[PDB]
This record gives sequence, C-alpha cells and structure tokens, in this order.
Amino acid sequence: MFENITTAPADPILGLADLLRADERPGKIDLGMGVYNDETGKTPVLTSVKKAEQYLLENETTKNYLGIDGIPEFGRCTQELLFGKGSALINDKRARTAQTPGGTGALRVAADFLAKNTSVKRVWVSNPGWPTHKSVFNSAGLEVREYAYYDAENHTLDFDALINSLNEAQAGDVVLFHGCCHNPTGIDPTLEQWQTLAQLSVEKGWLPLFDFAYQGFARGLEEDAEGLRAFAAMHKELIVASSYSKNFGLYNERVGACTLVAADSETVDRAFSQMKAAIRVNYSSPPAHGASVVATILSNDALRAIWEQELTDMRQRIQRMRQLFVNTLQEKGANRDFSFTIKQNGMFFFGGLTKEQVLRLREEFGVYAVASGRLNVAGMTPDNLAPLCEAIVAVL
Amino acid sequence: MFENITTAPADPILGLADLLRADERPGKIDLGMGVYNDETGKTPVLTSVKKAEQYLLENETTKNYLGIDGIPEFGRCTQELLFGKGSALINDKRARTAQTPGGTGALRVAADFLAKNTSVKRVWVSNPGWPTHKSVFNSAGLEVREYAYYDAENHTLDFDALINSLNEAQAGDVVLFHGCCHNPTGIDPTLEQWQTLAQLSVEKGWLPLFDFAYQGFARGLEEDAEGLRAFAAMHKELIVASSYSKNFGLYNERVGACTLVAADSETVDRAFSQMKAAIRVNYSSPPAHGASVVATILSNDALRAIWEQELTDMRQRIQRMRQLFVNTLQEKGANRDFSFTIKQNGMFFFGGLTKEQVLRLREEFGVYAVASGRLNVAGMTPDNLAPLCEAIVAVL
Ligand SMILES: *Cc1c(COP(=O)(O)O)cnc(C)c1O
Ligand SMILES: *Cc1c(COP(=O)(O)O)cnc(C)c1O
Repeated sequence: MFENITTAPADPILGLADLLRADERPGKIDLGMGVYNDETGKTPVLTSVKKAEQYLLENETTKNYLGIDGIPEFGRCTQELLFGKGSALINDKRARTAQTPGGTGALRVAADFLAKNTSVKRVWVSNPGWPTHKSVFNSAGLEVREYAYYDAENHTLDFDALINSLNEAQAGDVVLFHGCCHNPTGIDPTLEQWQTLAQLSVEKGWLPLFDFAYQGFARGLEEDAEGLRAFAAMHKELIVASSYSKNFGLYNERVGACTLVAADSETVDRAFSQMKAAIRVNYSSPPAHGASVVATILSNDALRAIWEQELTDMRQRIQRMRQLFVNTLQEKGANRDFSFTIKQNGMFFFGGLTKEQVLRLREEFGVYAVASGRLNVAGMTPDNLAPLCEAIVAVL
Repeated sequence: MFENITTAPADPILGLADLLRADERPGKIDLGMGVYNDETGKTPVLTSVKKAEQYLLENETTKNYLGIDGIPEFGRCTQELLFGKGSALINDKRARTAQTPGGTGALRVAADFLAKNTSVKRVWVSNPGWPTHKSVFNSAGLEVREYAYYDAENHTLDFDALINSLNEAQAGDVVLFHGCCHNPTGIDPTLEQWQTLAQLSVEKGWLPLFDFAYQGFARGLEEDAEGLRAFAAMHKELIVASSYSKNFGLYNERVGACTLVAADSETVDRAFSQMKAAIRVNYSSPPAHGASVVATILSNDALRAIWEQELTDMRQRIQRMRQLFVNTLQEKGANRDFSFTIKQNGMFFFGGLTKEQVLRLREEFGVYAVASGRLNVAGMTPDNLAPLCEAIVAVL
C-alpha cells in the first residue's frame, strides 16, 4: 500500500530544525524559526508561566475533557485582549472563541470551517508572506491568490500596489491580514491605512481573516490591536486566528484561538456550532495545560503585571539587537546600508539577502536562515553578533 | 457570509455534556462519556501524573517547539508498549510514531494521510461501533462501510457474521479493529480469533488500522496487546492510533499517537514523511505537557511501578462495580437477567436498553446515558448505585 509513496518536500521554515540537527559543527548560529532567545541564546520559560504552572500543579483536581471549544475563561480573556475590555462585540455577544492547538491549528479550523460551510473559494495572502498560509488553505481545498505588499527598494509598504492587487478580489473572497509584525517584512499599515483598508473591505464585500501571532511585539498589546479593531468596528463578520506561542513563550504547548464574529448573537451561535463540528472530527477537544496557564495569568492581576513586563523586556531586547546588528555591520565593513532594518517590527530582519547568500551563509559559515532572506533578530546575542556580521559581510 | 449556515447536529456522545450542563436537577447521574470515576464520583489526577508534573515543573528549561512528530522518547515508549520491548518491528526499524492530540487526533492524521497518499477509498468499521469513526473518516473524504460484530441475543461476538460481512471488503480496503475493550460491546476476539483474522487479513489484502484507547483495561497491558501483536507478526504494513486519555487519566491534555508500520525502514521513512506533511498543515507540532508526563512515567522505574498499580486499581474498581450492578439489579426487582454484563471488558455496560428507555431515564430520573444503550460502569459508585438501579427497574 505504501510502496509508491513519494517523499514529501521539506518545510522551508520548520525544515531548518532538521538541518541544524545534522550539522555537527561547534558554533552554528540558528536564526531560522521565529522563537525568542534571551541574551544567553536560550529560549526560557517565562517566570509568570512558571508561577502559573506552579498554581495549576497545586489546584488542579482533574484532567477530564474540556468542552469542544476549550476553557471558557480562556475565550473571555482572548476576546478582551483582541477587541478591548469593553468592546461592543463582546457586549452584543457577537463573537465566539474556540481554544485551538496553536495559531496554526486555528487557521486549519478556520479553513475547514469555511470550505465546508460557506461559498468561499479563494483566500488572498500577501507576497512576500508566510508559506504555511498557502499550505494550510490549499489542504482544505481552497485556492490561494497573492496580493502585492512590499516595496523592495524603498523598504516600505507599497500601499498603492496593495490596493491595485486587491481590486481583483471579488465579494465573498477571504483576505488574510497579519495583525501586526508582518511576517516576514516587519512592515505594518499605519492606523490611517488600516482604516482605509477597513472601508475598502466593507465596500468590496471581503471576509477579513486576521492572523495575529505577535500581539505585543510591535508597540504594545493595545496599540498592536488597533488595526484589527478598526476592522471590527465596520465589519459585520470576521475571523481571527491568534496565537500565544510567542507572547507567552508557550510554543510547544500549542495555545491558540480561532475567534468568529457575526452580525448578531443568533447568527454567530449557529455558525460557531459548525466550527465546533469541524473541531470534533479533527482533534475533538484542545490541550488544557497551555491555555490554562494563559487564563491563569491573564485573570490574575499580579501574574499579569509580571507577564506584561516580561513581554516588554522581550520586545526591548529585540529592538536593542536591531541597533547593534546595524552598527556592527557598518563597523565590520558592510558595503551596503542596512539601517532600514530599524523600521521593521517584530523578530525578523528582511530584504537584504538573496537565496544564494543564505545558502553560502549556511554551508560556509554555519549560519542558518530562511531561503527568503529572513533572519531571526531575536536569535542574535551580544556573543554571536560578531561572527554573525563577519559572515554576512563576507557574502555581500 | 454566515447568514445561511445550518446548526450542526449534536454529537451523540459529547453532546451529553451540554445536556448535563443545562439540567439543573440536584442528583443527576452521569453515565455518558467514557471517563473513569473513583468511588467518590470524581475523575482524579493520578498520583504518578502529579509526581511527573512536579518533576517537569522543576526541570523544564524551555517550551521551544517540538519536532513535527513530537517527543522522541514518547514514540519509543509507545512502540515498546504496543509491540513488546524487544519486538522485531522495533529492531528492524519498521515503525515510526507521531505524537498526536489524543487518539482522535491520531485517527484524523491517519485519515488525511491515507486519503491524500494512497488508493484507499473505503474504511470498514464494526456495527455496533463508535460514532466518531464514521465522522472522522467521512470528513477526510473516505466512505465508511460497516461489518457485523455482535450477537444481540447471546451477547457474544458473532464471529461468523463478522467473517461473512468482511468478505465484501476488497484488497486495498482499510479495516478498523478496536484493540481491546470494544466500544461499546466490550466483547473482544479471543487470541485464536485474532489469529484467524490476522491470516484472513493478509490473504484478502486489507490494511489493518487499530484504534487502541483502552490498553490495560481488559486484562493487562501486555495481554491487551496480543491481538495487535498477532497482526504485526504477519503484516508488512499497518496503522495504530493509540490514546493515553484513559489509561493515564490525561483526557484534556490530548495525548495520543499514530504509529505507521511498513515493510522496511526505507519505505516507512518515506511514507512517514507524508504523514508529517499532513500534520504540518493541521496543528504543526503536538502539545508537550501531556506527552511529556507519559514519557517521564514510562521511562522511570519508580513512577512506572506506581502508575501500573493505579491502572490496575482502576480496572479492578470497574470490575467490582459490574458485579454490584448486576446484584443490586436482581435484589431490586429486575425482571430481566443482566449477568451477561460480567463478560464485558472495559468501562461500559451494553445490550439491555432501548433508546426510549434511555430517554425516559434522562427525562424522568436524571440518569444520562448514550442513546445506543451504553452506560459507563466506571461512573457507578456505591453511593449512586441504589437510585441508579431503581430507575432502571422502573423503565424495564
Ligand atoms: C508564529 C505564527 C503563527 C502561529 O504559530 P503557532 O505556533 O501555530 O501558534 C501563525 N502565523 C504567523 C505569521 C506566525 O508567525
Ligand atoms: C477514548 C477513545 C478514543 C480516543 O480518545 P481521545 O480522547 O481522542 O484520546 C478513540 N476510540 C475509542 C473507541 C475511544 O473509546
């Protein structure tokens, strides 16, 4: 039965992990996957998380199944974090949230939901973008179209090209927007641009789908959600796939959420029942631990205070490494100017390397990055920054 | 976009949870979902699990993503538990295991894998059976056919009817067998019958798929895996979806495994790469906590000893409640003899109630069971047994 199965192609992002595993060279530098590293090159468990896990260990009395949609408190806190503590969406009970195994899992649930319950046939994603998007929607049977987004020479959002591309998207089409910290460009719309996109979306009849995996890494928790909120204010329906993998450092616990919004409470409840049906035939119910940690932290004033500071520290260390990266690059002999890196939000550096240069960085210098030229700045430390820049200058 | 979505039908098993939620009557009895209850009507966290979680809290230094297939140790221990510590499948590297979000999640991964990578078009499941099977495979685009299994009057496995039904299954068809503790009948093939099925399977060219969610609840860990092992000895290829939800009381942590077996190491590795591709476009990587607990317990002699005893205690309490149930039924005036219940393995009682009787038990007595007439014996306690039997006698 399996004699003729073909070897699947490696994942352009997750496949780096396997290569790093093989390479036995002493000082290889991992700047691939978007995971936070501290000054010591370690991906630590947040202190707030350790405290929450301590609390769970002493108070948990059962591991009996959660409902299909997960921890009710978790969904409440997620909606507040997304739409604002006193939002109308919450007051009018227009939103329902299902806890999912990571943001990726949330995207898969959204995809199965749309494919089976609506007339949607196309999903629009940005280019450059995040490869997993095309893969997930395609697997659900939806075709993926791309819309321009980046001005490769000025290193800014090409708003005009964006609007021109999206004009080809018809009513009923899904349009996927990155909530903040666009992966991989790190260039996000200004509030005024978000507002224009929100209005344009309503008029064209698009169904906005937001991928929100970096809330808090651009400017702040609330500020980073202003684009989404601009949309939520004018739209009757929308979908949000969010993740706590990065802002809580809970990567491997798979903590995400798929939030569905409808015109009214009656409609969202009917639609949500179908979303639950899509979950039932997938993994049945979500994993408790990760989400339990999140709900505990977000519902406890003390733990929340600690967590918000840790998030702020992560954001600040990254922004600090960006400056050092640029500075070290100049004092190392870089013939090209990478100052444009400073404008980029999130964990990545993007736009200055070709796929050949990335290959050479790996083969000759043991430096690992994504073929698109995306480097994880969050993986840069004061210790590996010197050899890192010397290698880059060598391939420029 | 969502104006015309239809309300999804409730799940015949998981939907009971919602009804129990609504019913505000004081002493309702939950005998629905197959979850273990102790003598106090509580679903406790095993002591071995608490100890493992304690260990993780103190030694975990990161929550960085696990690989697509999960914790390597977890897969090793799962293969030993299934095929035997020194099995040839393991020696010959003919098996690969992916950690999954529960046994259900494993079934979904198996389904997506088969649908996209093989010529399989049909999956055969027993009737009576477990409703989730049809739902999951159907969602993956595979048609489900049923094969006879139960002798409703003698309350035994109708081996002849089973073989007659399966004769309609053609080479290339998948045949799903419950590893032990058949849900819901509780009637399993004897070792001799398993051996006959194993031989018949090889000759007809079926691809066996085992759903193993109750290893340890029939007779014992090793004994319960003899059927699967009989198959593994004669088959070149097979699939096993196992779960740790019940034997570890880790329900909500979603701890499962999908094991793939091929003729050789080369073939299984190629096929497994495609299974990983099916996972990547679903939830990406599995949740760490639950599986970490399992690997810690199974790899530590002391913790394992404790866990095996707790499992033995659960099995024994259930078997004890079966006797009491039958006895209390007789001394309560039951006009019918339910002694056949004693032969049934696992957590359920099946075969003596109609769907109307179950409805009346709910409406009039607050007793909840599945419409098929399946009652969770593991939910019976010395405290609720009296009112439970009085209600049953009333509807007989
Ligand atoms: C990290 C990320 C996600 C979700 O990751 P999970 O690990 O599945 O929670 C989704 N989209 C983008 C663009 C991301 O960077
Ligand atoms: C419990 C069970 C499963 C798997 O349950 P999970 O909670 O998904 O691990 C699968 N099949 C049967 C027949 C079961 O009883």
